[PDB]
Amino acid sequence: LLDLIWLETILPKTTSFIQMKMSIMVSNQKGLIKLYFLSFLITIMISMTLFNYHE
Amino acid sequence: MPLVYMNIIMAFAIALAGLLMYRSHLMSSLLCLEGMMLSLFIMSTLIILNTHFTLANMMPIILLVFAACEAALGLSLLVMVSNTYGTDYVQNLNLLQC
Amino acid sequence: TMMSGRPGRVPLQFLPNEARSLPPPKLTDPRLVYMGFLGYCSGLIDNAIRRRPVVSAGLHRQLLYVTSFVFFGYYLLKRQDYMYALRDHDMFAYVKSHPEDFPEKDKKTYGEILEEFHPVR
Amino acid sequence: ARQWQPDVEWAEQFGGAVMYPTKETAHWKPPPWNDVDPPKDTLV
Amino acid sequence: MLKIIIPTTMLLPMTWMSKHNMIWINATVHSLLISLISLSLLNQLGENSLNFSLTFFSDSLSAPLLVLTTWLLPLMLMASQSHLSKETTTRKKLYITMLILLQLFLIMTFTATELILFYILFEATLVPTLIIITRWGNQTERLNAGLYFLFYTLAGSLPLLVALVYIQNTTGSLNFLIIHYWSHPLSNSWSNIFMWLACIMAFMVKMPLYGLHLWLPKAHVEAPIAGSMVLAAVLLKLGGYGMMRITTILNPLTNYMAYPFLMLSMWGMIMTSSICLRQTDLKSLIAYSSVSHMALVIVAIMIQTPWSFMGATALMIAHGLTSSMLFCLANTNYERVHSRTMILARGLQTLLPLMATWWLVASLTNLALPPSINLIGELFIITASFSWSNITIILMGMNMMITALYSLYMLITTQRGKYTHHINNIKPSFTRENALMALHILPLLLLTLNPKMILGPLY
Amino acid sequence: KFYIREPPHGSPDWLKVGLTLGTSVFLWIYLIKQHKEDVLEYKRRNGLE
Amino acid sequence: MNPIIYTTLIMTVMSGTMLVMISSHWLLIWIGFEMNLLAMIPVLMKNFNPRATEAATKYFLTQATASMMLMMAIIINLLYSGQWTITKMFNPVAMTMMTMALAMKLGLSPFHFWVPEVTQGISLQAGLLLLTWQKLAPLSVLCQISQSINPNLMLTMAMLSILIGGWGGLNQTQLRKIMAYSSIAHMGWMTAVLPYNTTMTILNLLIYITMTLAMFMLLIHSSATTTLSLSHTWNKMPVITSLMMVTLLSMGGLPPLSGFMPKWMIIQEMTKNESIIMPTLMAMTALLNLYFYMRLAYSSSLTMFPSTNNMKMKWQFEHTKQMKLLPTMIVLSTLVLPMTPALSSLN
Amino acid sequence: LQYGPLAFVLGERTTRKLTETSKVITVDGNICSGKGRLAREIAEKLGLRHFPEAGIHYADSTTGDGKPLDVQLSGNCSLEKFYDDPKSNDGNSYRLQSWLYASRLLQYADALEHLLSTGQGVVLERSIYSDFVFLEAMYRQGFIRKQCVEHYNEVKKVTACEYLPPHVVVYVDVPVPEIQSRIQKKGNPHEMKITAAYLQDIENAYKKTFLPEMSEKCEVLQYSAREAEDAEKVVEDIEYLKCDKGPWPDQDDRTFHRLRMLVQNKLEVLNYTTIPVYLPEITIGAHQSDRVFQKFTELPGRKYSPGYNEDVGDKWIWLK
Amino acid sequence: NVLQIVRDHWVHILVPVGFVFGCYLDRRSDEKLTAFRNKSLLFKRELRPNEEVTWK
Ligand SMILES: CCCCCCCCCCCCCCCCCC(=O)OC[C@H](COP(=O)([O-])OCC(O)COP(=O)([O-])OC[C@@H](COC(=O)CCCCCCCCCCCCCCCCC)OC(=O)CCCCCCCCCCCCCCCCC)OC(=O)CCCCCCCCCCCCCCCCC
Ligand SMILES: CCCCCCCCCCCCCCCCC[C@@H](O)O[C@H](CO[C@H](O)CCCCCCCCCCCCCCC)COP(=O)(O)OCC[N+](C)(C)C
Ligand SMILES: CCCCCCCC/C=C\CCCCCCCC(=O)O[C@H](COC(=O)CCCCCCC/C=C/CCCCCCCC)COP(=O)(O)OCCN
Ligand SMILES: Nc1ncnc2c1ncn2[C@@H]1O[C@H](COP(=O)(O)OP(=O)(O)O)[C@@H](O)[C@H]1O
Repeated sequence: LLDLIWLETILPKTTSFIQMKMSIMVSNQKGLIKLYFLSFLITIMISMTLFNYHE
Repeated sequence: MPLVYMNIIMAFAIALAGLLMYRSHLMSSLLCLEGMMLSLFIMSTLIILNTHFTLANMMPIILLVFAACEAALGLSLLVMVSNTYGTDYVQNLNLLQC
Repeated sequence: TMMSGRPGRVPLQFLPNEARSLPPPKLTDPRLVYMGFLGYCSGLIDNAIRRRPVVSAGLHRQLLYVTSFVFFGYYLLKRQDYMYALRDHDMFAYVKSHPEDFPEKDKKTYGEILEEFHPVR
Repeated sequence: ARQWQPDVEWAEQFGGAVMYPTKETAHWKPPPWNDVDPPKDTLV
Repeated sequence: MLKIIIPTTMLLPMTWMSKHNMIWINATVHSLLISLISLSLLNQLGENSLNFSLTFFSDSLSAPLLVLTTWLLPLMLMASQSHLSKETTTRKKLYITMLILLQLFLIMTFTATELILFYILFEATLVPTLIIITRWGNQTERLNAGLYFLFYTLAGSLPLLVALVYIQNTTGSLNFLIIHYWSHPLSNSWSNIFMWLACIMAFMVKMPLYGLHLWLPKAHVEAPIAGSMVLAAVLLKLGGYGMMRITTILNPLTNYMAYPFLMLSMWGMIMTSSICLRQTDLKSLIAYSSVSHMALVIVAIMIQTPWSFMGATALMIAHGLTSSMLFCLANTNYERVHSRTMILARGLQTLLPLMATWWLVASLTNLALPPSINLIGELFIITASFSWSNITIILMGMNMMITALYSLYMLITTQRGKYTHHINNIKPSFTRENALMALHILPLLLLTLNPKMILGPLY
Repeated sequence: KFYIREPPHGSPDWLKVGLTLGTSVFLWIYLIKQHKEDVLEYKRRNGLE
Repeated sequence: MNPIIYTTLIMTVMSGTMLVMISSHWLLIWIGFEMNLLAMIPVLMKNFNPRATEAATKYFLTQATASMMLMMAIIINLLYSGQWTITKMFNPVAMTMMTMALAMKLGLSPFHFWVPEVTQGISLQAGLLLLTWQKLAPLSVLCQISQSINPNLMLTMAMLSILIGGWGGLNQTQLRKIMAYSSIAHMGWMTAVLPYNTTMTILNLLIYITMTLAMFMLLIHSSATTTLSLSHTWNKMPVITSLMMVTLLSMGGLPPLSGFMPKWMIIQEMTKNESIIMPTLMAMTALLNLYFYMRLAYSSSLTMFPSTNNMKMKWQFEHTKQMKLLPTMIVLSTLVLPMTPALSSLN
Repeated sequence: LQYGPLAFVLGERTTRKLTETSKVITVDGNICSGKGRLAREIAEKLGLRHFPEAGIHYADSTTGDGKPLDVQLSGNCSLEKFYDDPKSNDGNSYRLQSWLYASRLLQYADALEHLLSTGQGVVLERSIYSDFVFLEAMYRQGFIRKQCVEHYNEVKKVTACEYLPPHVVVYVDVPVPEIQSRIQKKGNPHEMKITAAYLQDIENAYKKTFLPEMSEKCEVLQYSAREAEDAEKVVEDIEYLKCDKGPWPDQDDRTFHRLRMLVQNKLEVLNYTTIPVYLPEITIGAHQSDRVFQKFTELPGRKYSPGYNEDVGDKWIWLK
Repeated sequence: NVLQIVRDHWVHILVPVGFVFGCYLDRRSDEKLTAFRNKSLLFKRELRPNEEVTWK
């Protein structure tokens, strides 16, 4: 219950699961320039609205 | 700043957005790039003429020159894309993924 | 960057004349020995990659490797020593030039400094 | 008796386009051995 | 102290320049000679440490560990030349190169006078061990084990580096002598609490702690024999040495901050001792015994009293030797039977009497039989804990009983009873294995003759 | 033997061998002379001897 | 492509980046960027295939957009001060536009999307040039204007780059995409220390360039672009596999290998001025890069994958064209840690 | 100076060495025909270099010394076992087919390199473009599975597309019963086990796929058994041809430079033969691969580079 | 028979010469830390009428 199940569940297995989920989410792009160029536009707007507004 | 400068800046922003939207074609995005270049040229020459920067007057012309290169470059690539697919649609450029 | 802009700095000298007042590193400097060892390792790897007897394939090639590494290392060490000496000189000059920002504090002895005691129990 | 070494079944995990295959990426094909896609039958 | 470091860097090329059938002889002979030379650091001043140069210094805590490592290398070479007989010359030389590099890194780790250099070498020890485990293992799990053995370390040790450089930006130096002489108390604040955690967690996971011990069974089971020897004998003591060196600045925050770690160490020592009873494998039992002993050492270091420090040093040395001997004894049976199950080969006393004697002596030294140094360290730690709190003895007492139980359990399962009736390939013990057992066991008794050499600087 | 021409012949390419050996010797003597000049210049500037 | 045309295009690329790195005029820097892009586009298309064509198209579109915003930033900075010299650039809006343009030129997150795809499309020789040489000019421009860089934006983009590279590299089996994600993570690492000290940026650039060069020339030596294709070279050139494993260990950042020197130094440089959380986050994230390097090493040399029969014929032939600088790059990529203080010669 | 980009930059070009007598000639015929003697006679009369048919140990004759290596180290397959037991469960048939295709690819690369570097023509006895007839014969007779032919098709598609087809293809047409009679009269105990269906499938694949495909790119000169002895007639027909339809007149100096850089450096030629496709017939385990590689390394002249082997009498090693 | 034995066992002196070089290196390192020789407040002592250094 402790070694083979829960101590594995908390530190190593949760880390592996979270990293796998993040890797799947990040590296799943269809390769269409339209979508991530729209993302570029959103990034430009956010940077120009959220960073240099206060100086 | 006078209204002319802000109108030119708004034109540049509109052209940049139009380039970043990528509706269906590729010639439209090249036209958006050329429009951005035209807006930059107009802004630069207005600024140069207003402050009487004499030596800076050849700066816009050099701009235009490289604009042509960019346009030529884009057109060349477009031709190849067409020869690969028979259509300049951006949907076909999806062989490589992330 | 702090030392990129400095008065009286020739752009691409890599070894200003002012650096000639410092003692040159000895030819038996341990860093030079490590550079020669790096050259020898590079020669051995070159022999291994080309599928040649690693230890004794080419003696002239290994000698050239060691010589080139030592030759570059000498001047690299000279420049590094010059840069560190210049940093020390500038720091001392600035400390002397601004005595108010680096005052000489009092020198108390442990007989009058009260430090609170933490028992271990 | 001897040290275990990878076999075909162990090797085939690194054969797909990506690791960790989900349903969406299950239809992704690996690139051709030479990076030359077959010509398309574009009727012009 | 370059008279010890340089001969190892000369062991490297002579190993790479030896004949195809003479590598083992040269390596063993010259490693034994180097250990004999390193035996000269036991002459330690009672006032302060031996400061050879600006980079290397030796204390009463460093010398026994150095001697243990230099003595370890020949034993690993002797144990490794059985399953590597079918290997090619280049791969044998590579294996010996890994062992030599590991010893060199350990030697330079145990004597570095600067904390950043100590960290650099204490992390450089990771590469050869990982290569050995993941290249010369036997089962398919070794790769996974290696991954664990890497990340469980690095995730605990990457913050420490930051803390270290932060200290160098605040105090101005990281030299151990300056750190000890100019040490100042740490106030009670969240910043200091996280500094304490960063400085402690790396050595905690290198012991390991009860909650962070999951990598140890994998690493010690799927590794080859020499990897298990070096992991269980010296590589575990790096965390204890680091904690004993780093706790000087952590005061007085340690007294408040040590409660969760002390509780974890005690309860996990009990839990791992109980786990050792219901084990179907043979190497996992020794791994969990190592975990329990290291938890006791953690308690000793945490309570931070001179008697606790002496007991911690003695227990570290004794556990290293005993665990090495136990791993070798298990490896002999594994080579005979080609399986790790404990109940597979039974009644080996009627077939291998001398190996039965070696098993009995190792099991006796494992359960802290007097007057062996194992009991000396254990009893010093127990007395220090009793002074810390009178209830602790209960837990300690419990552990002792459980310890003896599982030890004798193993000694009864593999040696006594009747043979399995169908294993007919148990050849008589070679001279090499008996010599390895004797070279493991005799130093323990010779040290219990003169214990002051392994009691650390607090003596 | 080898049925092919073996571009690395039974004798080394003496041109390249001579070039490499001469380069090594030239670099070594240049380093010696440079070190001698540097130590002399340092002694003269600091006025030691 | 004719060899004369190829070498003159390479020389034009180098001339463009030289013009960027030696010019004090903003217009000349922009001209150098334009020349670099114009002469770099055909280099990617040296081997003609649809994948190369679309990679070149994506690269051209990204670089053209970045140049457009860079020129707009220059024009705005001129508008608010009649100065052309590459200098402080006080204006916040122009500085933000220049930062975003240079980030997109470099490949920093969230402008990273083009990096893995283009590297995949182009050949290894072409790829090596793209990942190594095409970073000097934007980094130089960033270094010159580093004192005006808003720390929040630059640090956010660097942290995003590190995280995205670490996460993306975990999934790829193709070697070129792995290299691209590693490049993204390394760009984030160097960009992080830029507002504090550009000497550490230059040192990290040099070490990353050396490591990437050694990696790519080793990949070219054993002509494999996938994990499975790389799993065969142990049966042909084991020394290449061993050197490749050592280089991967160095790139992972493990001490005492050379790859540990930049990170360590960067962390130290960020601790001198009360930045504690961020270096810790960077180290714990670079653990992911180390993980996928370790997976590649497991597949490559530390184990023995099954081979094919025809490989026997490959046993009878030698590698004809031999790279001269590979051993030096390997040695500088691994055994150069003890010469850390020599970084003082970089300022 | 070894040919390369620099040698192409100044001076050496390829089109200035072609003397209208390059004429890559491929002679094709069914099993046990007179194609070999016809090829030798054509090479003698036209002054071209004759390339004997690529066997199992062809690659052994190009490296080190011409002496063939052991079957374990090279090939790992035999023709006699294929004839005796074509339906063996160890995958010998497809292993032999793939090895023979790779050997033919290497021979074609060698011939193209010789023609480009010298200008003297070559006469091959069978090309990679006609190697698939045996594959189809094996597949139709059930000797190999479908995955084997799929792997063969993939390898051929990724490899043979980089080269140029032969200028003229010569085919010797021999009826199946005559082939069987010649096989019986030959005397080799293993070739008497070749069934008639195998030869019929070979000739059907030839006449239905190879010749119609080659007619669109080359000139096909079909002959018979009776007219294959007077080599002067076939030489006259070859030298009175019209070579204007193939891609050979459509080659520029840059294309020839790329082809010459490709044909040499045989590692790039054989790169795509060992694709990571795991077929039980050709896949070899790690342990056997290691053992066989260690055995091959211990050969007298195979440990080091072809010029750094003191075992075979090389001297002045320490200065090379 | 010195030829074969020497060419086969020349590797058996690398460790001893390494030890000698290590001792020599320690002494060299030692010679660079003589800043307080015969200057310690605890071991300050007038010299013997023939000796010149307290320790080497
Ligand atoms: C801190 C102190 C110093 C430490 C620094 C680090 C160590 C030194 C520097 C390292 C670089 C130098 C050498 C590296 C290049 C060598 C290439 C090689 O492969 O060697 C094979 C070669 C044997 O080949 P051969 O003789 O030609 O014939 C056999 C065939 O080659 C048949 O060959 P094969 O191809 O068929 O064999 C197959 C084999 C072939 O593959 C290999 O052999 C692996 C090659 C090593 C990797 C190179 C890494 C590059 C450097 C980075 C080092 C990192 C250091 C940090 C620590 C982490 C370690 C990872 O592949 C495998 O077996 C796969 C197994 C997987 C194992 C994974 C481990 C790989 C990484 C190990 C690195 C360890 C550090 C290097 C130690 C020295 C190794 C030679 O070894 C040698 O004979 C030379 C070794 C060095 C000679 C030293 C002699 C010095 C002068 C003699 C006299 C001494 C003084 C006298 C004066 C006294 C006063 C009187
Ligand atoms: C990680 C290994 C990297 C190795 C790099 C390649 C080594 C061989 C290449 C040969 C070196 C020669 C290059 C330059 C020599 C002459 C040019 C000289 O004039 O350059 C001047 C000085 O030279 C360079 O600045 C320094 C070159 C020294 C390179 C060594 C640094 C390596 C990092 C330390 C790790 C140890 C590596 C050991 C290598 C064997 C430039 O001064 P300056 O115009 O004012 O700089 C403006 C830009 N700044 C201020 C922002 C920097
Ligand atoms: C096997 C896996 C084990 C994982 C262990 C990892 C946890 C290690 C403990 C935390 C490490 C980070 C601490 C930071 C390093 C010390 C540096 C320091 O002390 O500076 C502090 C800064 O302290 C911090 O910023 C710490 C922030 C922590 C961020 C990262 C959190 C990581 C996870 C938190 C919980 C971990 C602790 C328990 C883990 C137990 C193991 C599971 C002081 O700030 P100053 O700039 O000097 O200003 C003060 C004066 N005005
Ligand atoms: N791809 C192949 N598969 C199987 N066997 C082949 C293949 N290629 C050539 N062979 C064998 O090579 C043998 C010799 O070829 P052949 O021309 O018929 O005899 P000869 O050399 O006397 O003219 C033949 O028995 C044929 O079966």
